[PDB]
Amino acid sequence: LDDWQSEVEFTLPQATMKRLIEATQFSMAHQDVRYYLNGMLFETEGEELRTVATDGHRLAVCSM
Amino acid sequence: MIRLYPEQLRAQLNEGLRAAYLLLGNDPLLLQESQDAVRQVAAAQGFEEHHTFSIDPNTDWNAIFSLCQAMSLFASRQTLLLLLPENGPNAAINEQLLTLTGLLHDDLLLIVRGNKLSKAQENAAWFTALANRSVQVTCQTPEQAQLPRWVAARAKQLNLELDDAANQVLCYCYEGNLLALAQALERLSLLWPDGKLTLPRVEQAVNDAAHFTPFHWVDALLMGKSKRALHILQQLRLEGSEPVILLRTLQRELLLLVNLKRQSAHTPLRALFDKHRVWQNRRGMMGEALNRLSQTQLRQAVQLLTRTELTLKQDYGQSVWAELEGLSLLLCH
Amino acid sequence: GPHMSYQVLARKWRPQTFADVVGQEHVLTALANGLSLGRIHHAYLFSGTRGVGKTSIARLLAKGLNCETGITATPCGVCDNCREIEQGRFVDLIEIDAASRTKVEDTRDLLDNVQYAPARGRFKVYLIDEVHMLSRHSFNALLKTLEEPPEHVKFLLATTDPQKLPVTILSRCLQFHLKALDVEQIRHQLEHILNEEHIAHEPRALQLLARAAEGSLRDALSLTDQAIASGDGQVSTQAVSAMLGTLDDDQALSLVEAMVEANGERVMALINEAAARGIEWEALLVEMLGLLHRIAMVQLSPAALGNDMAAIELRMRELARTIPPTDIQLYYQTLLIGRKELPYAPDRRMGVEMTLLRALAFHPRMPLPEP
Amino acid sequence: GPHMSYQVLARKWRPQTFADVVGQEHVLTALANGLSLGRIHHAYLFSGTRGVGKTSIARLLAKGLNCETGITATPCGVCDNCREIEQGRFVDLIEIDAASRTKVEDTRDLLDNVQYAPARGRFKVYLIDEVHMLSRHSFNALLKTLEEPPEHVKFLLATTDPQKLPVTILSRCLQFHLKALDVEQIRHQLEHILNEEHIAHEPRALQLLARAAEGSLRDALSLTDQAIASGDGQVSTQAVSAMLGTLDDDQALSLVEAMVEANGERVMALINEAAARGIEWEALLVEMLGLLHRIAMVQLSPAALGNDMAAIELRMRELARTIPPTDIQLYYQTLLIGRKELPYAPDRRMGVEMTLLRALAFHPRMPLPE
Amino acid sequence: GPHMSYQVLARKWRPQTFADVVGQEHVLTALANGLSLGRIHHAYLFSGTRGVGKTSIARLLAKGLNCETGITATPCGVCDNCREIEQGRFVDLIEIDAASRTKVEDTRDLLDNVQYAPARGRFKVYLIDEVHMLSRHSFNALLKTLEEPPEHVKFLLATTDPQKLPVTILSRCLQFHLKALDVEQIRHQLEHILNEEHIAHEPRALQLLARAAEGSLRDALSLTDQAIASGDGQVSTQAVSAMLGTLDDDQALSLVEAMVEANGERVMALINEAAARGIEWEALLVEMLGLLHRIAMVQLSPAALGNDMAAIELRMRELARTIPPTDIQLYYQTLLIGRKELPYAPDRRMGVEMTLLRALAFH
Amino acid sequence: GPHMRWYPWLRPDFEKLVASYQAGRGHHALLIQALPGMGDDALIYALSRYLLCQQPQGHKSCGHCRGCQLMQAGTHPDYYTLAPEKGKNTLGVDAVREVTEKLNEHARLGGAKVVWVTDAALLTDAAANALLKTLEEPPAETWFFLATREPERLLATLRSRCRLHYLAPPPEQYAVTWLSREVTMSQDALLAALRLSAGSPGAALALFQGDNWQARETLCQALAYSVPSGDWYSLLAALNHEQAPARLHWLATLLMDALKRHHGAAQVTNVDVPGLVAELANHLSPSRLQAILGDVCHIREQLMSVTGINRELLITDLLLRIEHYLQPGVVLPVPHL
Ligand SMILES: Nc1ncnc2c1ncn2[C@@H]1O[C@H](COP(=O)(O)OP(=O)(O)O)[C@@H](O)[C@H]1O
Ligand SMILES: Nc1ncnc2c1ncn2[C@@H]1O[C@H](COP(=O)(O)OP(=O)(O)O)[C@@H](O)[C@H]1O
Ligand SMILES: Nc1ncnc2c1ncn2[C@@H]1O[C@H](COP(=O)(O)OP(=O)(O)O)[C@@H](O)[C@H]1O
Ligand code: BEF
Ligand code: BEF
Ligand code: BEF
Ligand SMILES: [Mg+2]
Ligand SMILES: [Mg+2]
Ligand SMILES: [Mg+2]
Ligand SMILES: [Zn+2]
Ligand SMILES: [Zn+2]
Ligand SMILES: [Zn+2]
Ligand SMILES: [Zn+2]
Repeated sequence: LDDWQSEVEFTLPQATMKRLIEATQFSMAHQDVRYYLNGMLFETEGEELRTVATDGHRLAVCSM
Repeated sequence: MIRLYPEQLRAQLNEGLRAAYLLLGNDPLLLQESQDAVRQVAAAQGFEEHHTFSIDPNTDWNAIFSLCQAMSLFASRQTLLLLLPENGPNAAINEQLLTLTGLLHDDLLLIVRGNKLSKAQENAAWFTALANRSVQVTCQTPEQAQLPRWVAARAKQLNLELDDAANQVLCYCYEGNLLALAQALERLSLLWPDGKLTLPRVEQAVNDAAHFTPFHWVDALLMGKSKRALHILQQLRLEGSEPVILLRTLQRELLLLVNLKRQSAHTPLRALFDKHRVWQNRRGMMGEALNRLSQTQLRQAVQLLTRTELTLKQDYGQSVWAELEGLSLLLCH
Repeated sequence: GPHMSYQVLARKWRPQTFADVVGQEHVLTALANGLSLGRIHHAYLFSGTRGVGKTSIARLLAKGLNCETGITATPCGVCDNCREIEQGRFVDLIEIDAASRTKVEDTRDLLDNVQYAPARGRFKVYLIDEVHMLSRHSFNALLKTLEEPPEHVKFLLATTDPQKLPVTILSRCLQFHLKALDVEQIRHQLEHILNEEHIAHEPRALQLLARAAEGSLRDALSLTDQAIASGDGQVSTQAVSAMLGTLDDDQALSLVEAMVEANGERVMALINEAAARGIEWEALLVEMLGLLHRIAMVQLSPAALGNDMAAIELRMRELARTIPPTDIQLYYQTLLIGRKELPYAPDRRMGVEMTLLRALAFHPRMPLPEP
Repeated sequence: GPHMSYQVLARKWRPQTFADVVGQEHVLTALANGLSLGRIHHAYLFSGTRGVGKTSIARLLAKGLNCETGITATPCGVCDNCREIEQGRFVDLIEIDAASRTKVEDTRDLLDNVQYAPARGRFKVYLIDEVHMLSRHSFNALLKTLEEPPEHVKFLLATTDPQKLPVTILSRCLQFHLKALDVEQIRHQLEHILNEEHIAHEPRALQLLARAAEGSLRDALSLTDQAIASGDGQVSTQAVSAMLGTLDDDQALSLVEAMVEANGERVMALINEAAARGIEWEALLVEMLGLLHRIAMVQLSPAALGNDMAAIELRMRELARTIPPTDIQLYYQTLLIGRKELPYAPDRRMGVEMTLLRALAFHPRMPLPE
Repeated sequence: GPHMSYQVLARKWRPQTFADVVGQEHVLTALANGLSLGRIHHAYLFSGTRGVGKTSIARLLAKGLNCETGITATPCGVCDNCREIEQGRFVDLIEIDAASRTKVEDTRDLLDNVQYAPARGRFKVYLIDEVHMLSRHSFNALLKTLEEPPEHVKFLLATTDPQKLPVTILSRCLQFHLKALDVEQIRHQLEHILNEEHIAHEPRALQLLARAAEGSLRDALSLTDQAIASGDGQVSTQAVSAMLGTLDDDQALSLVEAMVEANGERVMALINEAAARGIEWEALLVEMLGLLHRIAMVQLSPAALGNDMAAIELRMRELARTIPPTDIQLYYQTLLIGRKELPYAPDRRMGVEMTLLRALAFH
Repeated sequence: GPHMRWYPWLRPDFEKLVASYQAGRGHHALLIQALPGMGDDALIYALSRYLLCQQPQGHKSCGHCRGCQLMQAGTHPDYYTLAPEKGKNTLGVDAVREVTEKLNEHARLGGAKVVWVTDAALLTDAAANALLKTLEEPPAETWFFLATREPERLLATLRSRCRLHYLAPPPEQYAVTWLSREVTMSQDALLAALRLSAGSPGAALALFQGDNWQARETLCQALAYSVPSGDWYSLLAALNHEQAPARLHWLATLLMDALKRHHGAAQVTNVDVPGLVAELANHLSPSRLQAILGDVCHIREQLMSVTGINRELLITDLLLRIEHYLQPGVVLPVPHL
């Protein structure tokens, strides 16, 4: 199958990605009724990658 | 492959053993008796370790490689037992049995229990390779024609001197399983160690076998005894017997009765009696069942039966016992 | 007064003697002769209905199979072997309630125990009660310990729901079915228990307790214990009524009686009382039509009434005697039409009330007045 | 617009002093007698229809048992444990949703924690509400504690239908039953509450809501707060009626009187002017059916008419005297059928009009000429 | 780009303010006044038939309740919270479809959720829809959280039919019976929508569409979409008539006049012709019922003629004159019961044939 | 069977039903109402092939691409089918739950997200209410399809979200011509097949290629002895083949034709058995005939609706009641309420 073109391209150190995921992973919903919660938000702006996780009672934001 | 009968297995067991054994049948009394007879034969021949497995759809390859590992070389001799699924071997075990047939040793004595299998199941290659090596035992429940003879012989091996009336009542009360015949025979023998089975002694017990479903409830209606079948229904409701089963019995029997009622005007009774191949001991009651209950009675009874089954089916259950005894009280007229 | 508060009748009156077991003589004689002769099986299963005697017969069998006097059909009840079980603590007797033990770990723990010799008794007894809660693998383990039982190994099994068991377990073990206790058996045992405890009581009270308990003698004893506690150590049919008849449904006998007798004011009061208790109207109509059908069909044969109507016969027979079948058929047609018309009425109360009024208006003996 | 007001009259005006429990004189008398005499059973089962006060009475008794010491008959002043009970702070007050503990393991877990008595109180009380939905095994599990529990633990079970749950539990200690409140008591309570909140009330509205409440103060209070919302802090007759949707019972009375009098033109006039009133046709039919059942009711006793019916009692008497019972039953059957097939009529107005016209054509005395 | 910028009218024209709701003034007034005066109840139960607005009224109530600009009867619609609740991406408005979350696990999850603080809005509101099919265990577990919740918890229940609710569940929440929308309201809202979206129409087709959908605006819009999908993106009388397969009064009156005179052969030939053209049989039965109703009206008082069409009113007048009221009542009852049994009939055409042939019973 | 079978008269409808999607104005839902075996399945399949195809050709699907290559292999990650398992008959909440929970994720291949319910009447009402949210407001580029023999039996809500597209059975002559080209026998049989099946040519094909036709013949012969003798009971063996609904329908069609013959009508359904029709008219009284027809239809409904009902008991009671009715002096029922 033809691969999908990407609109967001970057490259990361393993340390940065590991830190982000360890910082926000425990903060994302499991099977929660709100479908858009069961996941992790990866915002990017300027030279900064930000990561957001919520379950309605918690919030982890990590910016690097 | 040697096909045998449960009574004739012992002699074969005495003459020589076979590495693979198969026990196919529905009646579990002869199944367990044959199994533990073979087991005590093996124990008399030094077999010590006895493994049993319950093969289900959950049972799989990781539930059988331990079996295969078991019978290589551990000590002396051992035996193995399996429990087969309700429908017989499947495609999942079609290969497991083929693998098991690849290793047969005098160290392991193979025992298999189960019910009757489809003719395409013994057509498999593993069964053919196991023909000369195995012995199959027939373990179905035969008809009631040989039932009195078999129970008389059994009571003789149980050291019980039955009377003709005792034989008749014990047969008539337990046409469901050899387990019932056994438990009744041992109950009678323990109660009366002498062994003479007089009819007044054998009738007491607790009741006619159990509260059963068909026998007397239907029979009293056949002769028209309202009180008898009505008390039987009262007892059935006392013990919480399933109304659906009672309805199924009525459906399966009253239809034959209706078939009997027809053609009686233009055909002699006995010709209709033997045309349907209905049992003669049952024919003796079918006679007055047809004589007493007229066609209008049959129509009304079937109509109320259909109404009752309807109201019961859509989860209403509007006093099923009341309508059942209503059916009874119509059939007693 | 405070009788039985120390020992609930069920516990207090656990049969320590075969003569103390009223009923189940078919099983009692079999057990006695099996013990005396020696035809003792490796496993015994009993089937009954709640408070039927299964634990009682199992413990009595434990007494008779491991008494100091030997394997005796008539245990003394005073020896150390007997008194250890009577108090409840017997080393070689293991009583297990399968309701809380459905795991395979604990079943295997007992499986290991099946091998060693008894510490004090002649044989090791593993009583498992209400075995139907055992897991499938626990059932398979039980079968594996059934097939090769050591000599000192005897199994006593008991469950209120015996058909839930697999086929193999039933096949391996010898089964005794305890008949559900008749109302007269329960009443006689209760009367003997109360007389032996030197307390005043009334006969109809015992009859009502036996009817309410529905064949279970332990439940009957618990219910009579409730009666003793509520009545301050007195058994009165008044207190018995106030405890069971209140929870029991006593309706549509007065309703049918008044409707046949054309008592408009009484039937209005009855419907008001029915509405006061917050009962269901469709179920009320079902009960009405059932009673009407029973009354009609008793005319077919007097034996139509079983023991289910123990509190109805005194009224049922008199009502069915003074009634014509044509009138009953008309009433049944009216009530069926009313039940069909019930859902679409303004209120189910209003609908059943209107159906009663339609029945009263078309009363053959007393037609409704018209100006 | 914005605010910090409201308390939900249901959430505000619950009894907390034994003086606000309206009706149920039997259970309050029994509880007062038992508390004053010190005789307390080990299990309490309050039964009855919905919206009556069983939960509130349970809270009442629970706080009457543990309130800064003193075995009072409920009156307890400056009682801390009581104020946390009414504030939702659990103090030896364990409410349990039995549906979350249906399995026998959960009730076994409930059993094993029975020994934790000394928690800023004397008795720990269990409210297993809707107790009739327990499993049989769970019932048996709790029965052992039921017959002989620790002294310090009191069971208070609340249920709607005592028929469902097993007989042995029914018989154990006690079974109190709360009757449905009469519309008169509902009127009193609504009037008193709306007086407490400086809000005017028309007695016609109070009677309308009391009859519209099925003998349950919680229904009455929900409907009354709906009425307050529909107006602007004032309950009025026309607003209440437009809220319920029930038309002029006098409009239906004129309609049925016309049907009796066999004047089809007046029937058409009434039905079209009722159409212009924007009323539900199903409502019109059910109100006419209620009036027909009432006119059959007066045939057996004059007391059939409620207090409100004093407005139209005379017309009831006249119709009852005029019309024989067979004609009332004929009309009732015709209109009841008509309501049964109303959903299948081409239009609800069309179906109601046809049903009335049929009752006219099949008129027992003066039918429509051919 | 290819993301389907078009949205169906049944959802694009969803109400966005209390001034955009068609009808139900009896509940909009109560809700707005409760918002303004300071009386807000912790559990609202909107109940009504399909396509009358329970979800929309509940969503507007949620918009108002947790708007950051106080708590007003008029949501601003430009803020954040209004925008997310309109889009349905707000954390504190949680949509629970009671058909799915009926097992005790999900109910326990909900009761665990209600104990915490909100995230963005003042109130965390559970829009539970189709509540009338929560398992009994779910309702009994939900009683406590529906009775006395925390301060920031409010419940909005939407049910298609109140009957299946346990009555105790009814009693603890505030009932709002959304009345079915009148034909005039539906036709006016359709006129406003279609004029707004620059779509050519004519009032006749609007009246037909309003009549076909028995008081359900969503149904009206569904039929609008069906009527614009066929017929070059426009609403016309011929288009809606073909879509519904409805028939003029002439043919139905031919049927009723042949059947009232026991002309069985003519009746069956008419049915054969109608099948050949392929009409909707339920439409035939409703037209027969309407004609019989008009005949009955004419019989009662001569003033109420058949004047809505008044094309072949001669036949109606003659039939009324020549038939006793009893016979017309029997014909109506027979046709009506037959109409009730169309789904149970093995075929629609044969069910109508059964009903008509049974109407042929009288001589 | 394999990709089912296209039917020639279906070509117009599809064209119309694809135009609404070519313009992009396609309503996400669609409740296709069509008779059993009519050919709605091929329509839904072709629609979904057009929708999920990455390159939609004019009125065709792709011609060549992977996007529907995975469709032909029946393994597309967006295309979901909701049919009850081969061993069951009711579509559970679990399958719709899985499909709707997996819908909230994006489209795997960047195209649409198409769902399909094989038969809507089989949907349990709990499953219907679990699917209500998904139908009312689906995510972007999500479409649906449904198939029903009749829409009125569906839940009041589910159809209200959907457009009730209708498949008109082909004109009588065209259907007869197509069936004649497919199956070869006398036109009376073909007319009976079409009129019995309410016009579904696929159902006529199922009747012919299925054994039932011969069994139908059997029934005719049995009635050829029953009605002249008043001996209906012997029909039992004819009416019990797990096809009691269909066979009772054929019996009711015969009785309809007889009642038509009374009020002499130009056209009747059973044209292969005119002698049987005449005999049925001759022996049976019209009031008795209508009561018997009502009972036949009632029993067929009772059998079709409630599963687990005993067929033998019901049919036996029906035949006994009929035999009773043929006796003079009986009071016949009339439909009411
Ligand atoms: N057949 C019986 N004879 C005498 N008492 C009995 C009998 N059955 C039950 N009981 C009474 O009920 C109490 C509990 O009996 P038990 O045998 O434990 O019932 P279960 O069958 O449910 O284990 C006994 O203490 C005894 O008082
Ligand atoms: N007897 C009563 N006295 C005073 N208020 C009552 C009474 N019964 C019900 N209520 C009102 O109803 C509200 C809820 O009552 P509740 O006791 O929950 O009824 P339920 O029996 O249905 O649970 C209470 O807050 C109170 O305002
Ligand atoms: N009262 C109303 N005013 C305006 N539109 C309405 C109204 N009721 C329903 N609708 C229309 O119906 C569509 C669905 O409405 P909805 O509120 O979801 O009904 P439901 O109560 O059945 O969930 C809306 O998008 C709107 O177009
Ligand atoms: F001890 Be029993 F089984 F109630
Ligand atoms: F507990 Be109640 F029925 F509101
Ligand atoms: F379609 Be609605 F939510 F009843
Ligand atoms: Mg026990
Ligand atoms: Mg409550
Ligand atoms: Mg909705
Ligand atoms: Zn001893
Ligand atoms: Zn206090
Ligand atoms: Zn805002
Ligand atoms: Zn492609």
